[PDB]
Amino acid sequence: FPMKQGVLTHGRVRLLLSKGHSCYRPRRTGERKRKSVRGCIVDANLSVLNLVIVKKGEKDIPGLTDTTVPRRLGPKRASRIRKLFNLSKEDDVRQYVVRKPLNKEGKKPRTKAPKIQRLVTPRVLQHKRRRIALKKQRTKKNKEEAAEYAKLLAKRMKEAKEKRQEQIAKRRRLSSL
Amino acid sequence: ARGPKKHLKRVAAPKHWMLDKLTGVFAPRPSTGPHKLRECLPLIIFLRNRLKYALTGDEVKKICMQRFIKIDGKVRTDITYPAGFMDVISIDKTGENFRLIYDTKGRFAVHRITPEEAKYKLCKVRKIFVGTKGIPHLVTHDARTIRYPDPLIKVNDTIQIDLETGKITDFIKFDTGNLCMVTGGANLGRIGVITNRERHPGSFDVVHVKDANGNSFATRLSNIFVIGKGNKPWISLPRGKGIRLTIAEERDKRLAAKQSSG
Amino acid sequence: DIQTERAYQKQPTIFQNKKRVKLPRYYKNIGLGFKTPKEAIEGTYIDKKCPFTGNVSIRGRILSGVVTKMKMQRTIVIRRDYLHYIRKYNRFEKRHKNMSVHLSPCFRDVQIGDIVTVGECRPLSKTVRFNVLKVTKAAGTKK
Amino acid sequence: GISRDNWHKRRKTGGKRKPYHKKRKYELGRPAANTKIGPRRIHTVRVRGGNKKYRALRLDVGNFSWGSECCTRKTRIIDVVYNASNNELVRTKTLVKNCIVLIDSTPYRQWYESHYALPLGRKKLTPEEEEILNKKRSKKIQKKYDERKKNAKISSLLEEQFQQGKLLACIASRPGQCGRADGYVLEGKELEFYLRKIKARKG
RNA sequence: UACCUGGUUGAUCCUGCCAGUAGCAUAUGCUUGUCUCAAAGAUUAAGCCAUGCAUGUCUAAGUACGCACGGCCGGUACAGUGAAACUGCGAAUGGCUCAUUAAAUCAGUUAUGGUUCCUUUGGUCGCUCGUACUUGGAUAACUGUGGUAAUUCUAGAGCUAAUACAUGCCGACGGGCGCUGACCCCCUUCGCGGGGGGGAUGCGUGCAUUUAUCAGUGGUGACUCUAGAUAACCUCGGGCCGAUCGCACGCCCGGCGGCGACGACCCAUUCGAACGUCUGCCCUAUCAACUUUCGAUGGUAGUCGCCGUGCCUACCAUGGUGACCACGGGUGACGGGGAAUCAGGGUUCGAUUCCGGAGAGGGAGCCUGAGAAACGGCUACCACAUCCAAGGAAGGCAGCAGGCG
RNA sequence: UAACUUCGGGAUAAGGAUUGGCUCUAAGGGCUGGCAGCCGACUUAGAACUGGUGCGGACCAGGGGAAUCCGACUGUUUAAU
Ligand SMILES: [Mg+2]
Ligand SMILES: [Mg+2]
Ligand SMILES: [Mg+2]
Ligand SMILES: [Mg+2]
Ligand SMILES: [Mg+2]
Ligand SMILES: [Mg+2]
Ligand SMILES: [Mg+2]
Ligand SMILES: [Mg+2]
Ligand SMILES: [Mg+2]
Ligand SMILES: [Mg+2]
Ligand SMILES: [Mg+2]
Ligand SMILES: [Mg+2]
Ligand SMILES: [Mg+2]
Ligand SMILES: [Mg+2]
Ligand SMILES: [Mg+2]
Ligand SMILES: [Mg+2]
Ligand SMILES: [Mg+2]
Ligand SMILES: [Mg+2]
Ligand SMILES: [Mg+2]
Ligand SMILES: [Mg+2]
Ligand SMILES: [Mg+2]
Repeated sequence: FPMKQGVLTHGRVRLLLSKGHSCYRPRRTGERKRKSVRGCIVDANLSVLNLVIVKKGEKDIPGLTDTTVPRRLGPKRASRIRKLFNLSKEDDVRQYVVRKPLNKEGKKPRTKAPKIQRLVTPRVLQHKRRRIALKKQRTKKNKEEAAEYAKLLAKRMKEAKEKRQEQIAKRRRLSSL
Repeated sequence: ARGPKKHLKRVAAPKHWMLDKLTGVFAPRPSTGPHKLRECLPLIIFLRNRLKYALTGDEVKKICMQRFIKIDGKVRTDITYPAGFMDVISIDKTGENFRLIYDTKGRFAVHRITPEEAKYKLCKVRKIFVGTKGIPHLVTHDARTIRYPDPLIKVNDTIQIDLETGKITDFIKFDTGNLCMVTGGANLGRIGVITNRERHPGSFDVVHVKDANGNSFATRLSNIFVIGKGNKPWISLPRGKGIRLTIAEERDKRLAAKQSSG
Repeated sequence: DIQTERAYQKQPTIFQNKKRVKLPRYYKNIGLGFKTPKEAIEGTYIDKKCPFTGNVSIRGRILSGVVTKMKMQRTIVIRRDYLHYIRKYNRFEKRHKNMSVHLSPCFRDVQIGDIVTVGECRPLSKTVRFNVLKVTKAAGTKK
Repeated sequence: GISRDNWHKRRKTGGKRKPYHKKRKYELGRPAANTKIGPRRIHTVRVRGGNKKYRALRLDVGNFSWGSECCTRKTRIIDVVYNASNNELVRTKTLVKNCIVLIDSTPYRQWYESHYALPLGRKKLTPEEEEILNKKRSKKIQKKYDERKKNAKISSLLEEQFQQGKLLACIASRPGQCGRADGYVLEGKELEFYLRKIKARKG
């Protein structure tokens, strides 16, 4: 049973864990499940202590500091590549992308590079132009229909005007006769 | 139950689809759309059972997913898309156009029309409604919303819409004398000129209407769909012209046509 | 007189605090050819559940009955009488249902045994779904 | 949990009703908000349909409308003085719809000064106030403020509340569900109704 | 097909029942060549279950630096298939059963002018006057170190993405429109005064939300409806105004371009759902009075709820139902469309494929979600029961088969 | 709140819960000129908080139930067994 931060007791306890908690991987959405966990303080009744070195000493240790393992993957977002190499806003990042070397038996040596994301490209500008272009069409359409209706409304309001005048005038005529 | 249904048994399907009993247990449930479930006609039914362009459910899926089917001027890839009254089915590759019109019985009849008649359709308005800034609105029977209509259009009128632009071209005012088609009830599919308008405050108004043979029949106002001034329809009418012939003379013309055909 | 409760009693629509150097009152006609009683217009009472002065709208069924008890406050009970046909014997069978109805205080002279017309409304309480729309005095009972 | 349902109580005749289905989700209730007066704290509740409701738990400010002049300003709530439902809800200072509260006069006093140019309340006149009441004013607008003097007289009952420094208001919003403490300023017959209720309550 | 016959007496005519008679289910006995349809662990046990299966899902179009395959043309990131994982959606439908349930369910009829509604279709989507040539840091998948007797258990370390999670502007944008208003000008007046204009500065200035006031585009049988005006408000557990994706590939003098995909607030629509209206149900009086400060029936003000409402709270009134059968009890009671028998009337059946309800061993409580009080989801307690290193872990066939009883 | 019953009883049947302190709220009246003023006296109900669950804190203060025998009962009796 794993140790987890914050329990702050001595033995094992049962907790109702959920999404975002440690030592629980939910299957369905919103699922919760009680699990046994071990306390935050360390004692003699356990198997493994996970220890991480946060400061090095004066002499090299054989199993840890002698060998060196690099990061397996390089940066992929466009902005992070700039941050790694301290680039400007104008020079391209397609030149500086780190490229993986591929070498295995029976196949021709090649090199592989990740697709870069959040990169300014002639494609995205065309999409941006299209979004603004529909804003032109949408505002143009509203003005035309408003004006077209406005004069038509006057004509329909016009005919109602004389229709009221023609009935009162003949009612003037009816009262006159 | 615990949520919305998603299946439809064949024996519980609307009768005018003319589905049989032994082919399967389930019937194609119409997808949500502009027409009600009980008054629509799914695209699956129209192509496999009526036109017989297909034989099975997969064959029609290939037909409509090649973008051959264009309903009301738009391409639809839903095999169960609900097509209803007055919808224009246009299969451009074969050069053929349809308009869903009830025949003299309770059924949707296949009705081939000319390409010039297929550019428009008629539709009954259901609501008159003022928008956010005094902008007038109306709602048609197939759930179209169109702004700035003619101020002379009222709640029971019908309008002619151009399917390319979706804008009103002309309208017919609901009043006595105008031709009518009954879209529902026991009299649906019949055609006649509106005779009287009897109104019940709170209840449903009834409309009296007589066909070209002098037979008089009534129905609720919600089943009245005006299709022309005087007695001139604005669409092409199907065979029978909406005149319901009783059982007595239906066989009389059935066999007399048979002994005329041999 | 009117303010006999803990909270101030007023019609929600009328703003009674206009600056000046008789209270106007809200009322409406409920439709269906029913005449709004005069004392609902020149009266001074208020009522949430009065059809002619409150925010209740008449819909649904329009029924009728005869008043049986008037002991609750601004609500009475009427009795509906009808016959029920039984097929085996080809005879009828008298049945009755009595129902709670909200009587607005505009219908001020109401006694036991007259005929009232009730219209369905929004459910006003646990057992009240109807308001009185008009009252007809019984046979005689004029003096 | 909490249920708002009709099948758990007696019929009209008085007979016991036996349920046919267990408690449903849509027939639910939630604990009362019981909005107190204090620094602002609202929690949101996800409700049926995916919408939101705002539980105002502690709430100190709210805008009230002076109906006689149509002046709606944001004001701070002082105290709860009367509640028609429960005397227990005024011993505790909880804000519910239609409870009589105290609000400070300052936002409305400023408006009246700059809109009529008269002193209201005000049993020394500080430099900022004396100048707005005596600013170099051209004639063209002098008559404007002079014809505005005709209706500058407010109710007597409101006047002593202005010199006291706080008004009587009535909450119209439902703070436990909307998250606001909106309302209007009492005046007229409604003001004297609630004044004698507060007075006679003290005894 | 509107039907009868034997039996009380020494014999007769009756009453009257017994027995015969013909169907229709359930079981059982004996018998059984052909062919077409076809019910089938409902009845007693809504008793208990070994084993296996019954819900997953990728398009050109969210995220491929798994050589896992793979083309050469390189070096201007990504050819192209593509497992895995993040993301989105579905899992609330279907299937099974009939224990509960007697104005309850349900049926016909109506209302929501008293409400929610994923998705589909149609509208809206520069209306707002205030780093954008694209912002931030985590985390899977992966590499590597591990624990436990054991699970679809997971810990510490190293990387790296978004239509995941956050932050956030430019443009339309040049001004209008309301308040203020320094000031100025003009007309009349001896003059104050009266009248008419222009006007810097400053504040507000979209839709959605909450409150208050004023007036009365379009509609209804009827609004406290829709739209309009004014004054403000607008939750840090903030509301919308696009930092997303793919095919083509052109036109101007770097700027413009078409067709889609996805996503979004609001309004209609569709599928509904939920509360209501009216009338309708078997037997029982050896069930005649029942309900009420432990809501019973109403009033007022509120709380809660998606909304109406004793739904609940506070203060009040004493109400409400019954011989026209209330209340109580029983049911070998899920309701209905229907089934058998039938002259005309009726009688009996409806667990059973269609509609509606309920339930997942018995109760109760919730998470996520538009939609669940979900059980092929979670948390308890009761009963039963599985593995165990004895420390712990795991369970729900009234789904398909199959097994015991 | 049962058996039983001479229908009066049995009965405080039997069996349960509460009880402090403090701070409040509501109701319950006179005299003078559906209102106003001035006076009061004790009680009952409800609520919040609070104490090491403690409260009829000392004193005062019924154990109960199911049956049998006898005498109906109240009363009296061998002052000193
Ligand atoms: Mg189901
Ligand atoms: Mg009969
Ligand atoms: Mg004999
Ligand atoms: Mg014999
Ligand atoms: Mg027999
Ligand atoms: Mg053969
Ligand atoms: Mg054979
Ligand atoms: Mg059974
Ligand atoms: Mg069984
Ligand atoms: Mg039972
Ligand atoms: Mg049963
Ligand atoms: Mg059944
Ligand atoms: Mg269920
Ligand atoms: Mg079982
Ligand atoms: Mg459950
Ligand atoms: Mg199962
Ligand atoms: Mg299930
Ligand atoms: Mg005793
Ligand atoms: Mg004896
Ligand atoms: Mg004695
Ligand atoms: Mg003695």
